[PDB]
Amino acid sequence: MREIVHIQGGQCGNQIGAKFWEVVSDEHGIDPTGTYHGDSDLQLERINVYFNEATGGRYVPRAILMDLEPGTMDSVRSGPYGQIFRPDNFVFGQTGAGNNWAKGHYTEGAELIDSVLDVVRKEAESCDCLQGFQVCHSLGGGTGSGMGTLLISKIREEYPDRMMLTFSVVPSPKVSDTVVEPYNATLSVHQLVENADECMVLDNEALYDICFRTLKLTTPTFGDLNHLISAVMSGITCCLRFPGQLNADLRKLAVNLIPFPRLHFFMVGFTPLTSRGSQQYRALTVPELTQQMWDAKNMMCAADPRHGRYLTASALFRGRMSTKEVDEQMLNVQNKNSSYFVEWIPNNVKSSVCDIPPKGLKMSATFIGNSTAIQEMFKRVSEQFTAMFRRKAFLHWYTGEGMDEMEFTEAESNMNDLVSEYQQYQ
Amino acid sequence: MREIVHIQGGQCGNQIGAKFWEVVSDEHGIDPTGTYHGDSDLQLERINVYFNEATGGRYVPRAILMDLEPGTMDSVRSGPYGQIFRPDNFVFGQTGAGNNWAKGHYTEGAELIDSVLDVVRKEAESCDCLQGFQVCHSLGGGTGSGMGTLLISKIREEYPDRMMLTFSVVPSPKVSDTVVEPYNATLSVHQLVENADECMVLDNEALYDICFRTLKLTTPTFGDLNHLISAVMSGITCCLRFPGQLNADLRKLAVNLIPFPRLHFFMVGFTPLTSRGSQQYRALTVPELTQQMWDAKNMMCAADPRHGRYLTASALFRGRMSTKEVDEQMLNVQNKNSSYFVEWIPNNVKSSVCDIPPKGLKMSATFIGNSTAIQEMFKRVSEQFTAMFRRKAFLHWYTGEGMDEMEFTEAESNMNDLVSEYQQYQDASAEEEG
Amino acid sequence: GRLVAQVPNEDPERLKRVLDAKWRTIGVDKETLELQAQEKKDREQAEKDRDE
Amino acid sequence: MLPTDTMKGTFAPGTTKRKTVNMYDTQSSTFQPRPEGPFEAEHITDQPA
Amino acid sequence: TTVAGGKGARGEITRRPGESGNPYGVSVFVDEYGKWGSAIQGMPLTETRARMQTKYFP
Amino acid sequence: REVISIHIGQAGIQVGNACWELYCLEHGIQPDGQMPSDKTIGGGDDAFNTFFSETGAGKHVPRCIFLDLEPTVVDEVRTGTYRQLFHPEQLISGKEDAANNFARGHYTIGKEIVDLALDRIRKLADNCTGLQGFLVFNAVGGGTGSGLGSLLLERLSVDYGKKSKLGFTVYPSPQVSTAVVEPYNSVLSTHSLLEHTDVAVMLDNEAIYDICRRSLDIERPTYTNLNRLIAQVISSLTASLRFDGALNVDITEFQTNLVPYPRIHFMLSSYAPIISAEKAYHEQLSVAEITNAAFEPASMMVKCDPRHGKYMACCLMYRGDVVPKDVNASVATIKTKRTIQFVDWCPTGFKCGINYQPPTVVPGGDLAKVQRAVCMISNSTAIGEIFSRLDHKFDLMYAKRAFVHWYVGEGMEEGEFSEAREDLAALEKDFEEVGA
Amino acid sequence: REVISIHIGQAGIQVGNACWELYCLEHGIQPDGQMPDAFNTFFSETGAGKHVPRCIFLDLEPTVVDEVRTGTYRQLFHPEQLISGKEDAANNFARGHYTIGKEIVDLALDRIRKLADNCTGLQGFLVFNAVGGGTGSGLGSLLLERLSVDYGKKSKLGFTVYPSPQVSTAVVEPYNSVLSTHSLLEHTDVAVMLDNEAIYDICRRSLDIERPTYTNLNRLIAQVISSLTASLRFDGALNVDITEFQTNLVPYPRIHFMLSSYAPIISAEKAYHEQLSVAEITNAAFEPASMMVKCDPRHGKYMACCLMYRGDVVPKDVNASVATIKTKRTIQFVDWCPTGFKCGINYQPPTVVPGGDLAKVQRAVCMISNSTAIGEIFSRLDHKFDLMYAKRAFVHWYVGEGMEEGEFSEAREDLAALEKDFEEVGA
Ligand SMILES: Nc1nc2c(ncn2[C@@H]2O[C@H](COP(=O)(O)OP(=O)(O)OP(=O)(O)O)[C@@H](O)[C@H]2O)c(=O)[nH]1
Ligand SMILES: Nc1nc2c(ncn2[C@@H]2O[C@H](COP(=O)(O)OP(=O)(O)OP(=O)(O)O)[C@@H](O)[C@H]2O)c(=O)[nH]1
Ligand SMILES: Nc1nc2c(ncn2[C@@H]2O[C@H](COP(=O)(O)OP(=O)(O)O)[C@@H](O)[C@H]2O)c(=O)[nH]1
Ligand SMILES: Nc1nc2c(ncn2[C@@H]2O[C@H](COP(=O)(O)OP(=O)(O)O)[C@@H](O)[C@H]2O)c(=O)[nH]1
Ligand SMILES: [Mg+2]
Ligand SMILES: [Mg+2]
Repeated sequence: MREIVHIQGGQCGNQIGAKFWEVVSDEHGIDPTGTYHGDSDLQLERINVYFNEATGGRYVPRAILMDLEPGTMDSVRSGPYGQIFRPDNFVFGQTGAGNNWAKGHYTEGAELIDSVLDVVRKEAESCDCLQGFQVCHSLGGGTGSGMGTLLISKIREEYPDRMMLTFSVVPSPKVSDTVVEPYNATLSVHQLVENADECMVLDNEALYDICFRTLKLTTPTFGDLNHLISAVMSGITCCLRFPGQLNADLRKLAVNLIPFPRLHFFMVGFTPLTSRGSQQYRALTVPELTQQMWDAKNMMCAADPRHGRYLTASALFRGRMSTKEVDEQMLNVQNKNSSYFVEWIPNNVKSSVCDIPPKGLKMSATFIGNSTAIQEMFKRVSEQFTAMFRRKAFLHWYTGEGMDEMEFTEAESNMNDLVSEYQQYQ
Repeated sequence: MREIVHIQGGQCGNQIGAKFWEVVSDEHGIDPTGTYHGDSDLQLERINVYFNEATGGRYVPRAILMDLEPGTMDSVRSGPYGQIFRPDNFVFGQTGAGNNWAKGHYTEGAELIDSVLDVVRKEAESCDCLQGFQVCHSLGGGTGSGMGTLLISKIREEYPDRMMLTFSVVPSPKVSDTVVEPYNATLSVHQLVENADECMVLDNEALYDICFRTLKLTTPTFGDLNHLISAVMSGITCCLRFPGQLNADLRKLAVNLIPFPRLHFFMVGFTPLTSRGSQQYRALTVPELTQQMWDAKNMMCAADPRHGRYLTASALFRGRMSTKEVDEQMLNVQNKNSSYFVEWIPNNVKSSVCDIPPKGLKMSATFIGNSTAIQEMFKRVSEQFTAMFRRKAFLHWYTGEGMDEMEFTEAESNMNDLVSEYQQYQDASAEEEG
Repeated sequence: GRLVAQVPNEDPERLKRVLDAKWRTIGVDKETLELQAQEKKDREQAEKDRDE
Repeated sequence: MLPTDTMKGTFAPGTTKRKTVNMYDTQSSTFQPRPEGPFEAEHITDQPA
Repeated sequence: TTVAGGKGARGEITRRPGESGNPYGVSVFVDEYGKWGSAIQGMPLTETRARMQTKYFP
Repeated sequence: REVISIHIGQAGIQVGNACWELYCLEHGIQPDGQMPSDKTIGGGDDAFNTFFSETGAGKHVPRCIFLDLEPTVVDEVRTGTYRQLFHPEQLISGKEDAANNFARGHYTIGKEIVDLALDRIRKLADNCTGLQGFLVFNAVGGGTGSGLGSLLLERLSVDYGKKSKLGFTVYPSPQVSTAVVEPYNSVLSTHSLLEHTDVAVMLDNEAIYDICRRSLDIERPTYTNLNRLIAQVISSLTASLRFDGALNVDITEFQTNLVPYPRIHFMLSSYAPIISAEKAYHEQLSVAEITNAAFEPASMMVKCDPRHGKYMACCLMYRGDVVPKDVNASVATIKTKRTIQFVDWCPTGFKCGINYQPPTVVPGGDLAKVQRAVCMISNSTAIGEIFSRLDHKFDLMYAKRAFVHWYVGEGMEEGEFSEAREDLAALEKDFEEVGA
Repeated sequence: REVISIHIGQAGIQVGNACWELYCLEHGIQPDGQMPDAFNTFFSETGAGKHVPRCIFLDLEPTVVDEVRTGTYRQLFHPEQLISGKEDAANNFARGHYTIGKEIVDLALDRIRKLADNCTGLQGFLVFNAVGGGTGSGLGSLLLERLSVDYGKKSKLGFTVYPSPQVSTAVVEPYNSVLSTHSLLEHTDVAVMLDNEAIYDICRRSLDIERPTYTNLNRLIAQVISSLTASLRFDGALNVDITEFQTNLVPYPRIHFMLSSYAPIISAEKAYHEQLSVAEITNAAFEPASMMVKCDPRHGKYMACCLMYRGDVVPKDVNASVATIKTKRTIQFVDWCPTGFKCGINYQPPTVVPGGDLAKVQRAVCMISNSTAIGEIFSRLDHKFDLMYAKRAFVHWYVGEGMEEGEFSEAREDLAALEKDFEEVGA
């Protein structure tokens, strides 16, 4: 029916998409060989959104894998649920970008985006009615940031009216992997603010903190963080795939979170998240979920909402529940700490209910909140960008690819304007 | 009833004919030794188009083979299904053209084409209602291009109203086998634009690309390419040999595809073509057939239709289908990509349905595109011609046998006017008249 | 072939050796190589024996 | 599933010299069907059996 | 389960008929040949050299 | 993915001899060329594609060339254990050596040997399909490594240009040395090394001697141990290309994340844990202490003090039982420590790489089997200190024009000495200016 | 599809000794003349259980001819094949062209007619001679003239051997070279150049033979001729006849001088470690270090290129290698020829001989090109000829044999016109 097309860019995008497709395939009850083996008829009626029926109960995901290195695709096909992807969907470069925005945005993206565009056009016209697009990538790498943003540009110019989600992981100062993080991040944000419909902000520092305090794990590898991101991604799209007492699609959530078109940056959280040792010592009740959902330490971004104002918010619930408690809890949390919510928008909270919970659970929720504290991270990145660029450090690795110094100045000016307007609306 | 004769010229033509006769013999249920051993009665009703009943269910192919060196004829005989061909249909000489258009057109062809005419005329009068002639050959070689074109001219002079197909492979720069390819190709095209009823342009570039990308075969030898060409020809002929919900003879396709007599150069493709390790992942529906049919990478010429406009189009369908789905797919593809179809002809697409699929499949498709982007190949050959012909390169091999520079100038001029006419018809103003 | 045709178009040995792409890329006859090596060694042995 | 498994057909020798010798020559090799040959299994003595 | 990222340890896509690590065997399709570490999985190399022209592949 | 290594000079030949033995042992290839008959094909194989190509039947030839002007070491290689491993035409050997003379090997002798090496390299690269980049091993103190090495760098830059060229040279030690005329060789090689080598890493013998005497408690070490350590470093920096990891770093990332300026490419190197077979059992090896061990001047492979300089960039190699959580913790603790200061320009001054395969061991070596290891490659301004120290004593002996008649006789003039002098002075000034 | 080969001089018949040994070993013919239809182009089914080579060995001096007569292949050759005179030309073009050449020319031409009479599908002739000597230069010239006037347009391939520039075995050889090339220009259909120092370098470098004799050179020449005529003999995926070479390798009737190259030339031991495939041996067939004439194609432009492939070879990889070569810029093609490649593939792998130096190779390439380094070869020979002719040295011998100084001059300006032609064409 309403169709969602998955797009992955870079190493992080590929791994996140692999885990996401694992958990989604688990939810709809298809085995790692690609055949349906579910029990309820509800799992079979809304699989068209993420799967295409091939033959004899064979369902392949509606995803594109795209980057500039063989090893990521080899690892994707090596792991479990690696034999469910169609080989034609592995659009594939050969030379590599390697933590260079210019390389992945002007040189390497130029001759690769044509094949990605052809594949995504084929796959979009394969189904009848698209609902929107979905992108997972990084703002720090080369083939994820530059190539991803160029793909965003091309696909927005090709399919203007369709929706679009972007799950982008932003580098954090505490956890810094590469040296050129600000140079990539600033330009990627410059493209994203003017092209993306709405953005979900992710970072590994918050996920590590979550796996430290809540899950209580000794070695939280990338598997756990990818699991959390995949759970969030599944939670956002639950209403389309299953019936509910009050449904909410991508556009219905967007209209209730974006009063101004340039404010489409959301901070995300998932609930419940409890360690297995403390799993039996707790009850499963709506207040017990909404107390953790609104907690600042449960969020997956390095931007504290208590330093800003909750401009808007949204909550998506899963499981057979009572709407009375949902509304009462939202009203109570809105009224209690009234200083953290904006004044000129009454009833800042949007709520939706689905009656199908994720496997192994009876009660779950997902939080997408548009706060004006999200510009703290933008300032924290822009200050590093200004510190490094001020006397042309690492510049020769960008000017030599055809870029000019104006791309840096314009990106800084637009990022400063974005943070200025975000602070203004506070 | 309706009758089609097969003519093979040169080594490439002989191998393509061998593969085509293998696949047709398999389709009609005759064994390699020539006798019928099939199952259904549908395999007997329409074998007269390709076979003559000799004795006790013996059906001899209605083909005439051509070459100038014994190796090709011996390879044809020694291969499987080599005991079906009549030895008298091997009209043949033993000197060899040697990659020379002039040798196969004036010195060697002049004495052997009379025997060819005897054989082909005895064949053409051996039937009741000849539907048309069918010729497959090359344009780079000498005994297939020159002698083949001379046979085309003679047949068109004798039988003017009969149909004529030409499956001709053209040289391409990325894979150039010999050196005198432009000299042969330019004059061969000069002959075809005036003699052939319609042409289907082939080249090994698109065949190799299809095998590498779509089939994903490790070692795409000439067997795979000849199989692809043979499947194309079989899907072209399928309407005559089997009943369907909508019939379309060769004349029907020609009249539904050719708006002007000199615009008879078509680009062709086949569907479906998938790897054995990848056939599990894909859906098997009519939209999957149509979507791969219209794809540029599935085409069998090194010319992207995206660089031009579709004048007319035709699609050949085999297997039991619903006409609704076919018609709606054609309407969708015609309406969405509105800029790739010429404007002064609405409803550029012709469709037909047959009830019998090729072996190993339940449904398939064959596409014919009369595009104005085909003149890319003609320009790409003419540039090499005019670069080589600038200082009379390799010319003594042609002028030393009877030819003059005027033949080369006329061939170049004709090719240039053909490409200019195609270009003008591409950008012709949509809504006016003079 | 263009002039002669001895081996047929589907010789099992030819088809087997061409279908194994590794053989087309690389192929040797190690025993014969060792025989040639020993023949060379014997020839310098005989040369120095004539000198002796 | 090698394609050679389904390969059917009868093969013929390629180019060769002219025969220049008839089958009536004693030096000309000929196919003799008789004697009957190595029958398999018992009670296969006579043809309709 | 943790999934190794980045490049290295050539897998089911990079492997081709002609390279410096792939074994012998008759293969008609690249993708069928592209999985020998999953199909064979434990035969000694001397056996692969012995079974020179044989399928023994998916 | 392929990488071909060229080793130029007698020191380069010994370093390659250690490196290729370590590579053959790491991929299970026997010294005779073919892998053992008992080997079973399975997952994890084919990893040797980037170092060995498969020829004929059961033979792997290294993607390398040894080239030298004197044939003694090449003949020792041709007669040693690895007789059947290397192709005979790969080991290029001259007829006479340069004899500690940049001029001789750069203008007189190198002219007739550079063509053959390039001809072999062209076909070696043609055999490759996914060539990442070149890497060169040389000693600038000697003649062949410095003299014609500059010529090979010149012509490799002319032929390819954009392909990466990693220059892991061996500078003479400040106080200890083996020759006399090595300042001229070092200066004249450095002059051509600036604009050709994309990334350069300094290798000094005295530092490795101190590492062996102090940590590996070998009080009588020879060049074999130094070469083994260099080979271990090279394997630790190429394993990301070779084997799968949780987060791996390619050869192309070094230039992007460690070179802030085109003329500033001089990387200090460190390795940890450098532990013997007896200390390893007693002390528990964890990422915190091994990361802290790649920071003192006593564990560096060039005689320099980064405490006197500013860390412009840093790169971190991890092999073995390493999870990203604890390496992130270790780099955070390093960033919060004030005994070392980062330059103002690079607040995110770290780049980490994690690989699964632990480092291998070699019989006859000194290091034991370790669960984890760290290879350190960072950049600072102490290179501007070592270059100035070499400056002072090059000028000191050039003032009275000693040994200059040799270079004049070979065919040089005094102009090239002066231009190399000015280039080194300009590089000095750039080094002090970038640190401001 | 028969071809008869004529061998003129000592060098010609030594090359024939190598070639016919290779042919007999390749088709399984024992030296006595019995096998224990591919042989038809070299041998004839004679009587019953007997084969006779289609060749005439002609020399003016008995020593080598009756050494061949006395050798192992006594019965293989018909006694009337091995033509022999009584006295030698003694490195004298005039003597072997006017004095002794006339006497033996008639007998050879009658034998050629008898071989041609049996030949029903005669493709053409192919010659062997060395222009340095007298018999191979003097008598060869007259033989080619009368053979051309007897037939006219029949293909006569020339596998000649010009004197090498720096190293040579005579003093009067420039005169013979000039007076022979004056007729080789206008009477040979295709000429294939073969220098001696180039083969010496090939043997020293590739086959690592420090002391090569003429036998190795003749064996390599025989390998080249076999790889060239295997398309006539054995069937391949894409074969080419003799007319193919003239049609696709001779842009102008006055330009037929082909450089020869072959790959792989390898020893048994070095075959162990080199990854022997199709692309890299094609690469090795274009470097000047593996050419059979010491000339540098880098100084010139390729008008055309021909490629003969033998063994386990498919069109796919040869097409890929041709594309790779065309993308390279180390060697450049001439502007008027945009498709200067012609490929040919044969199924039959090359054969090996006992006592030979080449290893058992499963894929080989034989290259025949056309560039303008032959232009500098001709001028290099011309300068040395003009140095000698300035003082009228050794001219009295030729004048005594019956010719005059006008031939020397007319040949000098013929060479000058050829130099001008080659200079103009390359522009
Ligand atoms: N680290 C290290 N350096 C070495 C080794 N062997 C030689 N060297 C260095 O090489 C320098 C001298 O050059 P050599 O290696 O002897 O030979 P070369 O580089 O070809 O120079 P020439 O002898 O003049 O031809 C010495 O100053 C050493 O520092 C070694 O095994 N390890
Ligand atoms: N490549 C090659 N060239 C040879 C061989 N033998 C002789 N030559 C060349 O032939 C030239 C001299 O002519 P010869 O072949 O010796 O004998 P000829 O041509 O009959 O001349 P005469 O001595 O007068 O009989 C020498 O300069 C050699 O270069 C050979 O075996 N191989
Ligand atoms: N959560 C998560 N983060 C990842 C993963 N892989 C990489 N990253 C982060 O992405 C950053 C590096 O991005 P990179 O791989 O260079 O992007 P690319 O060059 O476009 O492929 C690092 O800071 C990592 O923390 C993953 O699987 N999960
Ligand atoms: N598709 C296909 N092309 C072929 C075949 N055989 C030869 N060719 C092509 O035809 C060209 C040579 O034509 P040629 O055989 O000389 O034509 P002829 O002289 O008339 O026999 C080459 O470029 C080949 O690529 C074949 O069996 N199939
Ligand atoms: Mg030395
Ligand atoms: Mg002689």
